[PDB]
Amino acid sequence: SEMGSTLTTTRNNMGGIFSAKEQSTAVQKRIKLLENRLEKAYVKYNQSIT
Amino acid sequence: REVISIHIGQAGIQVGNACWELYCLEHDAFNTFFPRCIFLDLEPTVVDEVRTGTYRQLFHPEQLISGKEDAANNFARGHYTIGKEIVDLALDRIRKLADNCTGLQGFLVFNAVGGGTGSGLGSLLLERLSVDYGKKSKLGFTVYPSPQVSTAVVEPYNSVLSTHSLLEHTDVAVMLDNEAIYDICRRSLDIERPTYTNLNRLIAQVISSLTASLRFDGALNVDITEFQTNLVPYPRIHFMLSSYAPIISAEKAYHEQLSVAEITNAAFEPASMMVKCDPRHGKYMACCLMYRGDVVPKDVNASVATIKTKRTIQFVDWCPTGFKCGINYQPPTVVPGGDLAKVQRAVCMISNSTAIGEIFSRLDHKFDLMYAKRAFVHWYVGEGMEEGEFSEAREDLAALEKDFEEVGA
Amino acid sequence: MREIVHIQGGQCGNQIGAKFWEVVSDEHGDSDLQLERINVYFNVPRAILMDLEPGTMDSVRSGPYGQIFRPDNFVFGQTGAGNNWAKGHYTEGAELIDSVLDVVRKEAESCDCLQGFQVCHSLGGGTGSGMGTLLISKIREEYPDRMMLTFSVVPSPKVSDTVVEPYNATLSVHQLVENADECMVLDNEALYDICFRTLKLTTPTFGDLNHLISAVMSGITCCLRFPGQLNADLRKLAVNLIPFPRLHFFMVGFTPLTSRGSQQYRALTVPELTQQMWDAKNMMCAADPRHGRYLTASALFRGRMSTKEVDEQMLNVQNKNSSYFVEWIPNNVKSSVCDIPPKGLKMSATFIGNSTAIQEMFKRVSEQFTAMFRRKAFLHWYTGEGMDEMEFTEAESNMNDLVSEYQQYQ
Amino acid sequence: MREIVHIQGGQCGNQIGAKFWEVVSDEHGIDPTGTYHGDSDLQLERINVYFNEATGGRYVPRAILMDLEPGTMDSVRSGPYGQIFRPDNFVFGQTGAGNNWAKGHYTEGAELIDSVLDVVRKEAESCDCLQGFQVCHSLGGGTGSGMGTLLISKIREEYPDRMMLTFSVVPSPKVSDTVVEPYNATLSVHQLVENADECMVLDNEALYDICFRTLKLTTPTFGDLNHLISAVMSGITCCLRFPGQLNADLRKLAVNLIPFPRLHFFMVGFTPLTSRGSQQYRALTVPELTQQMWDAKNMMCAADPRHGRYLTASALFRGRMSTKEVDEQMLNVQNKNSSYFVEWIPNNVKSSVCDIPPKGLKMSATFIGNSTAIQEMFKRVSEQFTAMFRRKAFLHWYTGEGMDEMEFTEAESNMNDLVSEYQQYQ
Amino acid sequence: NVLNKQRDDTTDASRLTPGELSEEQAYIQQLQDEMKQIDEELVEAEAKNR
Ligand SMILES: Nc1nc2c(ncn2[C@@H]2O[C@H](COP(=O)(O)OP(=O)(O)OP(=O)(O)O)[C@@H](O)[C@H]2O)c(=O)[nH]1
Ligand SMILES: Nc1nc2c(ncn2[C@@H]2O[C@H](COP(=O)(O)OP(=O)(O)O)[C@@H](O)[C@H]2O)c(=O)[nH]1
Ligand SMILES: Nc1nc2c(ncn2[C@@H]2O[C@H](COP(=O)(O)OP(=O)(O)O)[C@@H](O)[C@H]2O)c(=O)[nH]1
Ligand SMILES: [Mg+2]
Repeated sequence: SEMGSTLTTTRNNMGGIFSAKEQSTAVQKRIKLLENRLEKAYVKYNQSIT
Repeated sequence: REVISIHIGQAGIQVGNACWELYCLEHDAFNTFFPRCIFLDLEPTVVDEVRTGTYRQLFHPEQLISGKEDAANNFARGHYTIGKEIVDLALDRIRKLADNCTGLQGFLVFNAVGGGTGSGLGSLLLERLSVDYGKKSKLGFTVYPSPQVSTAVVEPYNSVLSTHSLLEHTDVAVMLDNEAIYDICRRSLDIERPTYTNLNRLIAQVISSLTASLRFDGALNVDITEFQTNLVPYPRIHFMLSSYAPIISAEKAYHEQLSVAEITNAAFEPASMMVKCDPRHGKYMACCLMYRGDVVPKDVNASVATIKTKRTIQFVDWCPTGFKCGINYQPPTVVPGGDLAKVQRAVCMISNSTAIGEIFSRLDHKFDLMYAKRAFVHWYVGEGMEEGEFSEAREDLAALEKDFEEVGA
Repeated sequence: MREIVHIQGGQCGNQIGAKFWEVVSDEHGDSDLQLERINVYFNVPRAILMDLEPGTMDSVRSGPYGQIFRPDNFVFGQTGAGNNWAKGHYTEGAELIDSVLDVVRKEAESCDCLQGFQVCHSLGGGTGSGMGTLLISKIREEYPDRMMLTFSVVPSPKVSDTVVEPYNATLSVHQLVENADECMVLDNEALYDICFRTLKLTTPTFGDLNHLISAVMSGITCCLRFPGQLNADLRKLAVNLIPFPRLHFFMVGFTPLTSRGSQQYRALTVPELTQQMWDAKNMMCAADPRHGRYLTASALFRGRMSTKEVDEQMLNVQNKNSSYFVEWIPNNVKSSVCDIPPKGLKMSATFIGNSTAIQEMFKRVSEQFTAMFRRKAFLHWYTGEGMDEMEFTEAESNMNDLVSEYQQYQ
Repeated sequence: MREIVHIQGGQCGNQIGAKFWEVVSDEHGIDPTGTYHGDSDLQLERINVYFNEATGGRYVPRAILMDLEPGTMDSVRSGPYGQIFRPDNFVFGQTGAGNNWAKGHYTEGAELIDSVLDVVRKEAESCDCLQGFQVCHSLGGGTGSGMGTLLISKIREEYPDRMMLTFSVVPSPKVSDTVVEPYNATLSVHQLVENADECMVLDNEALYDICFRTLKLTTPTFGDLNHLISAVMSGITCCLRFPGQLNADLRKLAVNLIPFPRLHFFMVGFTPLTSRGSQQYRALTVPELTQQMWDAKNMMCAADPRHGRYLTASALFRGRMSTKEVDEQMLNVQNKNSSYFVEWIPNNVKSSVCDIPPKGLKMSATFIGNSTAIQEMFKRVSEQFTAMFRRKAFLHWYTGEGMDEMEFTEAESNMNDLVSEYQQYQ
Repeated sequence: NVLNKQRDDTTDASRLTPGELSEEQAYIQQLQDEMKQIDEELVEAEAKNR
């Protein structure tokens, strides 16, 4: 019974089965977006320089 | 390029009786098999069933070796007393089989370690093959006894005493239980009352899937020397879990949509291993994936990516590239009377991990309990053994347990 | 007159080269311009196949354009490597490389004035990488004053075929940094991503990837085979892209690349070729160039084009992205124009960029190498063959000081 | 010369634009396969405003389709003139907003508009001297409202010195499809007041009454409404594509029609619009065109200008006409109905003429009136929004996704000051 | 037997729980800093042009 209770509370704590992949894939996509944005900002600055 | 197969014992040649049936039914590609075989046993009953069977004319009469009387589930009897008169005749034939050959990849041996012939003269044959050739590979697909399903009583004595030589003689050793295969036929093949014949048919499927790279041209071929590097990270750690997919009936196969992604997954769940052990307790050291038939390299590439990103199973900290793929074009063949449906593509996975470290530990207690009271020891000692080799084989498995625990860390 | 002999090693090298000789033979065929410059690749092709597994050689004679090679040039072992660089470099090489050197010397002296040799191989396999590596070394000490090209694919953790890829890649690059004149780094990850994004294929088998690599190789040697408004042979590009003798690992891109659904919806102009050429998503290496700087860059153009457009466009791409180029070199871009396009197009282009973002891959492999080599996994299959411990330490040292000089110049 | 890229958002935006490219291509003589078959040189000389020659007489439209559902995109390539768009211009999500403005502006917008902007950026640098951008969308939906809204804000931050049109249908209580229309309308307009250069207010009520009484149609499917809207949009840009006696570009109309920077919501009409029973019984003169033009029922918005006063008004005429008739007609319609026009601006009507009519008609017109009656619509939706917000109905998909309470209070405040400053300037 | 089955499931559930990615969050933080640096760099350059 105690092990069953610990199982249920840990099961609720993981926040779902698919939760880990979504958070992992979301932060990875976020990495890509900042990289893309940084390139456009660099281009504007270098264009301003010329 | 050719590879010859040796079959020892009641279990060995019955596995071969199904394996060679598949080879003839499957077939210049034949050159690697056409047979280059040898059956050998101490009891003449099962060999002489082949001599009168449907494949009378197929096998050359001399090939089928047969002794006079059985070792009778006695490792010492089949290794010291009766082996000594038949093993010389067997290996002095296998030599001229190799002289017939020119580009020998290796030998592959089939034996069950529970018995006396499969275990005793198995190791004896292996020791003279290792001193005679040394470099040539000898793949041993052995059948270890299950934890809870069992047919004999003294098999712990045999399994420990056989393993002590299976370490340093064979190159690549694949475990196979009977309970795990029984569970496979019950779960996936939904056969509730299976016999030995069905087990041997799907064992042949695994063997065929790992030699099809030599026989037929694929997108990415893989020889027997390739497994030698890509799966054994240490000279004494070569014990491989096996799996296969899709093991599926004739009706379910059409209903389901077999593809590359899901069968790469299905070949990784412990519900489909050929050995009764849970790899969730262990960490994968290396994996090897043989793909047959309708496979493009992209989806196999995509499939290994999803496995690596999952967290239900873990790898050792040592291998970021913990895989070895292999693709062959010809699809797997079917046998009339067989239960496996025709599939466009199949996967045979051979891995290496630390879950195997559990089976040896499980084995130790059963052997330990019987040995402490000296049960059945008088049979083996009067055969020619002593108390020395019992205790020393015991401490060899103790070392192997510490070895797996050290490497797994 | 100026001559390029071909060497293909391993399964990867053989299948790439088979597609390569298809496209070159088709290129040389109406026009009399095709007949005047076939000595560079013909006498039968001036090629040498080399492997250890007969399936690849049989697979070569089976397919079309497989009956045009001279069977004497099928120099070939029988036992096989098994993805073991030590086997490909110490045991099996020791009896097949002597034979390859016989045939390569015969194919080299058959012509009058060699321009160089052209090797296509891999860096993960054993008989491709290791034997081709030893072959390169034997060639360098005999012919030092001739050009040398190596199109080598590098493994990625995302496309991880075998388990011992780092053990082979690290050792292979340890020889490339001293032997080859220059190399064009390739990989399967970028190739698969290119066929997804730009080419939009659903089933990209190796035939497509090998077709892409073949288009690059045909493009780099067009200046020798055809007249142009501005000619640049292999030696001319080498001196314009290599500022220091060990900094000769390049990244490649080919243009134009469009899906068959959009082939008729697009325009083909020099600005349009340059936008796709400098696109970071269009490199055939998994090294994002915007993670570093460009040392130099080169663009080889094919087709009747206005040279003014070429020079003003390259000046533009250097003025706009002014932070991505090296400072102590102004006008980092070398250009060339040839008047004959590849079959099926009007105007094509080939990009070769020597950037400092390539140090990511070399560092990216070393951590896998150091991971295995720390606790000696898979080491005995190399050690018990003839290699010792100091070889891996030497290979690791050269990887580390290599990424340092990119980091230094960056 | 001067180039306008086209951006269509959501289902309403996509279908409006499909009929738009069909009508335009017919004007320039491009067949559905994308090749040139015209006769006059006047058609070939000004196709750079809307197309690009690809290879061998292949003219592709300079348009960008953008939404969140696959059904709309597939419905574009299925119909004719569906094979003319470049497939790379189909920037496209998969999940959907579900008429949730927050999902269109905070949840799903964050992963699509970057991709939309790459295609839009490519189409801006593909041309030399931009005249402006052209966005067709709705105000009651989610993927048209929120997605197009954030796109407009980002674009004005990138290219600020360029014109911008937004053709937007607005919701009304009688034609009420979605339930959260007020939440979408007031927040969407709150963004349009500070981002768009000028907006063109449309609504579905007026479209239904035009097809009832004027057109006298029996089964007016959405194809006819989109057919009507396309004629108006082609009229606003005919000056760039064809020479005339009095040209009027987009900048010329905006600087002339917008007296104060926040008051840039227009009412539109189109002439001639006649039924098949009366297409024979009519004449084609400038005064006949003018009265049917300034008619109250003929406005393409359901806001009667005769409830208020006109601030400024504009006329775009097409066809061989005499400029004296143009000027004297505007003077007469302002002198008789003198109270309906604002007083502290004399000559509140700007007029222009172009010498190329639409295909199939001898002479047409297009009216763009900036009246003060538009505050009715802002109040008509504002009270519905306040009615809902004072009990927090339908709020948890808004507040649970990223909005707070102050955003709705900001929307009401901006709503209330705009209707108050309309009231002052009238 | 049932206790061992339950225990394995708990260990699996604990493995799955999403864990903070240190090697990636710091990348995001560093990317934003460079982004903000370029914005301020851009405003000085625009001032210079006027
Ligand atoms: N998979 C499989 N296993 C078998 C088969 N026949 C026997 N075995 C296994 O063999 C083990 C005992 O060894 P046997 O092969 O039956 O007999 P043996 O090895 O020849 O030894 P002896 O009885 O002394 O002749 C049992 O534990 C069985 O699990 C078979 O047909 N298929
Ligand atoms: N592009 C391409 N890559 C290939 C091809 N065949 C093999 N490879 C790559 O080569 C590597 C394996 O090379 P391998 O066959 O072991 O070379 P070898 O054993 O020395 O001949 C893998 O990483 C594959 O991705 C091919 O036809 N095309
Ligand atoms: N003119 C016209 N309006 C439409 C059409 N389809 C939908 N609408 C309008 O769009 C509003 C609902 O917006 P919706 O289509 O869901 O916008 P979206 O989801 O953002 O694309 C309704 O008020 C309709 O009047 C159409 O084909 N033509
Ligand atoms: Mg027996």
